[PDB]
Amino acid sequence: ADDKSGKAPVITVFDHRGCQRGGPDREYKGKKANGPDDEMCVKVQSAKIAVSATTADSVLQQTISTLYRK
Amino acid sequence: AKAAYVGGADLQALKKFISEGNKRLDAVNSIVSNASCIVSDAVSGMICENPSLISPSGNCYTNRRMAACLRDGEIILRYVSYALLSGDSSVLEDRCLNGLKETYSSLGVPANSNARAVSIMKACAVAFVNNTASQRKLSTPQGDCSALASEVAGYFDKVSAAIG
Amino acid sequence: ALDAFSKAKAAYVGGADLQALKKFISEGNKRLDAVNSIVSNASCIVSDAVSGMICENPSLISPSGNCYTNRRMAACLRDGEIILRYVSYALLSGDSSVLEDRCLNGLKETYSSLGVPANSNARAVSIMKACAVAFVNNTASQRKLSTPQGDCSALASEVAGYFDKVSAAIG
Amino acid sequence: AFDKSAKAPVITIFDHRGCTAHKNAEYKGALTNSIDDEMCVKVQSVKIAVSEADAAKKLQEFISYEAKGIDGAYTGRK
Ligand SMILES: *[C@@H](C)C1=C(C)C(=O)N/C1=C\c1[nH]c(/C=C2\N=C(C[C@H]3NC(=O)C(C=C)=C3C)C(C)=C2/C=C/C(=O)O)c(CCC(=O)O)c1C
Ligand SMILES: *[C@@H](C)C1=C(C)C(=O)N/C1=C\c1[nH]c(/C=C2\N=C(C[C@H]3NC(=O)C(C=C)=C3C)C(C)=C2/C=C/C(=O)O)c(CCC(=O)O)c1C
Ligand SMILES: *[C@@H](C)[C@H]1/C(=C/C2=NC(=C\c3[nH]c(C[C@H]4NC(=O)C(C=C)=C4C)c(C)c3/C=C/C(=O)O)/C(CCC(=O)O)=C2C)NC(=O)[C@@H]1C
Ligand SMILES: *[C@@H](C)[C@H]1/C(=C/C2=NC(=C\c3[nH]c(C[C@H]4NC(=O)C(C=C)=C4C)c(C)c3/C=C/C(=O)O)/C(CCC(=O)O)=C2C)NC(=O)[C@@H]1C
Ligand SMILES: *[C@H](C)C1=C(C)[C@@H](Cc2[nH]c(/C=C3N=C(/C=C4\NC(=O)[C@H](C)[C@H]4[C@@H](*)C)C(C)=C\3CCC(=O)O)c(/C=C/C(=O)O)c2C)NC1=O
Ligand SMILES: *[C@H](C)C1=C(C)[C@@H](Cc2[nH]c(/C=C3N=C(/C=C4\NC(=O)[C@H](C)[C@H]4[C@@H](*)C)C(C)=C\3CCC(=O)O)c(/C=C/C(=O)O)c2C)NC1=O
Ligand SMILES: *[C@H](C)[C@H]1/C(=C/C2=NC(=C\c3[nH]c(C[C@H]4NC(=O)C(C=C)=C4C)c(C)c3CCC(=O)O)/C(CCC(=O)O)=C2C)NC(=O)[C@@H]1C
Ligand SMILES: *[C@H](C)[C@H]1/C(=C/C2=NC(=C\c3[nH]c(C[C@H]4NC(=O)C(C=C)=C4C)c(C)c3CCC(=O)O)/C(CCC(=O)O)=C2C)NC(=O)[C@@H]1C
Repeated sequence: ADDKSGKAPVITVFDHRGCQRGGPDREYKGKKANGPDDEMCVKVQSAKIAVSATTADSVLQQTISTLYRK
Repeated sequence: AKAAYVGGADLQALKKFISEGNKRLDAVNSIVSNASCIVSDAVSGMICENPSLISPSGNCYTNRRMAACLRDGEIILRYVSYALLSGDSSVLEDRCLNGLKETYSSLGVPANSNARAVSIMKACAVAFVNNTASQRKLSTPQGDCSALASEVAGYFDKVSAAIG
Repeated sequence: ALDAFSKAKAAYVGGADLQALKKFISEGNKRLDAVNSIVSNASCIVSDAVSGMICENPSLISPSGNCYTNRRMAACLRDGEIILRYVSYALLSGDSSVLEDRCLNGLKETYSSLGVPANSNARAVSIMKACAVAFVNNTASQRKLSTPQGDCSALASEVAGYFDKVSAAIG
Repeated sequence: AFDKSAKAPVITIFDHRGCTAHKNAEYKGALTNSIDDEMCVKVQSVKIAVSEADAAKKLQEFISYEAKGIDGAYTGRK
């Protein structure tokens, strides 16, 4: 059952083949593939999902102007 | 709360475990990289087809309600993206859908409107996965992702059934 | 053309005032549709332009890039929105007086002293321009507003010219 | 010269022909007995703001360098 925490899995996909990051790739802690998979990475983190008042106001303001009409 | 990272050898192995690994991660990428747009468009479309949702008696009235609704849309979208990453719906059903209809019934969150919000997010996701745009408008190699599109569509259908 | 809202409080123009306003700007009905097709897609236009600026120059969010840190990205996303909205008011009023006086004048000097990269700003503005033109002619992928079928190429050219004034000012 | 206040004109177009569910009390001027009574242009000067938390969400989307929708040529790189 859901825990009502408001959290969800945030996935970030890094297909960074050919990238010169200018700094080390230290996030992935496992072993190297010795191939292009060493330039790509997936990040998954359970995080509280939060929506600002500005965003909510923005969606309203861009929705109220397109309501179905006669 | 600590983030997990899957690259190099671990990522090599992962793409041996899930089907169509490379395409599958492109599919996930196309959704999460457009997450805020998918969620806002679905909520906006839910409302434009039913303006009473933002009338004083509607369930999206006030910034507080709108934000909670946009938040829920993102929670659901993200659990669907994790189902696509994983290749099954187990976590989606257990951590998101199970108990959710009962929650919405006690809060009075309208089921007819959630049904439409979910179907629009589904339409977004299918279009990004089964993207028929020209090669010059794609960041990925043009190919057939119809199986992944049907799979993600199925995950949305499980959302719809759970809170329908 | 008419700068009609130069006067905190919101202004509301409907009924008789609106009937008159549409006579004071050229192609009143079409113009309001054109403005609406842009403003109703404002969040996507800005996000697409800033993302496209970044995906063409990934180093912008590297530690030495001008969009590095949440504070800087927020300022850039904000500026993109500010510029788009002044352009939308130029299209509503039918001229660029407010666009120049209240947005563009002195803006290049500000970006120069801050080190905001002009070549990257140019691409953000160029992408927003491409979005707006497609929304005016209703050729974007999303077409959520319904209009009677007609030719709005003059209005599309007009809004394109407003974006060109932005590009010339901060280029 | 602009005043660095981050204020900008926010336009809201209300083409609400047929919408009797909302009583048109915002516009206070004269009416026409025509569809123009059912439409309204709203303009307001608003301080444009983006929170750092919201900017972090956009960064999370952009950092793939493949955050693009259906429209537009793919001009990005890695
Ligand atoms: C190439 C696209 C690029 C240029 C050119 C540039 O100037 N900056 C570039 C990329 C970039 N990467 C990050 C941050 C992260 N990169 C990864 C993937 C990387 N890390 C690993 O351990 C592995 C191993 C296979 C890879 C391929 C990750 C996981 C990053 C951060 C995750 C997080 O939780 O924040 C950035 C952001 C700024 C920085 O360099 O830290 C850029 C700009
Ligand atoms: C019809 C689209 C509709 C249904 C059906 C429904 O349930 N709610 C609907 C519309 C709606 N309108 C507003 C608020 C505003 N509407 C206008 C334009 C309106 N007001 C006028 O004076 C005139 C012309 C003389 C018209 C055409 C404006 C300016 C509104 C408020 C702006 C502001 O700054 O607050 C809403 C929001 C909730 C409400 O009823 O107040 C809805 C949902
Ligand atoms: C449907 C999903 C879309 C599509 C995708 C597609 N991708 C293909 C090949 C491919 N994609 C990646 C990146 C992927 N792999 C990763 O590890 C990660 C990030 C961690 C991502 C993102 C790679 C590396 C590859 C190919 C590698 C290789 O050596 O071949 C293909 C080609 C077929 C295939 O390889 O399976 C397709 C197709 N194409 C579409 O048209 C839609 C929009
Ligand atoms: C380019 C912009 C697109 C286009 C527009 C178009 N609109 C037309 C007629 C029309 N539009 C409105 C809504 C408008 N009027 C308002 O007061 C407001 C909101 C306050 C909006 C929004 C109306 C009411 C009308 C018609 C009024 C009438 O009594 O006839 C037309 C027809 C030509 C014309 O009327 O000038 C066009 C054309 N059509 C397109 O195909 C492109 C994408
Ligand atoms: C109110 C008048 C109203 C709207 C608001 C809009 C809502 C809506 N949107 C769709 C279908 C898709 N929306 C997508 C979103 C994006 N595309 C992009 O390029 C950016 C990144 C995203 C944010 C705008 C996508 C990809 C969709 C799939 C293609 C398509 O257009 O169908 C729908 C469709 C519902 C359905 O198919 O049942 C709606 C209702 N439409 C409105 O009327
Ligand atoms: C980084 C990977 C990257 C991008 C992000 C993208 C930048 C880019 N976008 C365009 C052209 C248009 N973008 C539009 C935005 C939307 N269309 C919709 O339906 C939703 C609601 C809006 C937000 C996503 C529109 C309407 C465009 C015009 C039509 C078209 O297909 O071009 C361009 C084009 C520049 C040019 O034409 O020279 C770019 C570069 N591309 C990336 O690589
Ligand atoms: C948007 C498409 C909807 C809509 C959504 C609203 N939800 C509101 C409160 C709420 N939502 C949840 C479920 C959410 N939390 C989780 O942990 C998970 C999954 C892990 C999910 C999917 C909960 C538990 C709650 C109550 C506590 C809270 O707010 O966090 C809400 C406000 C309710 C109120 O003010 O009475 C809204 C408006 N509303 C709509 O009209 C459409 C259909
Ligand atoms: C995004 C496409 C850009 C980019 C933008 C940045 N701007 C930064 C600070 C800044 N911007 C303005 C102009 C803005 N304020 C106004 O009142 C008006 C018009 C009415 C506009 C157009 C000002 C005055 C300032 C300084 C004060 C402030 O931040 O509010 C900024 C941070 C600079 C820093 O702290 O180092 C950024 C990142 N940056 C990019 O890389 C792209 C090209």
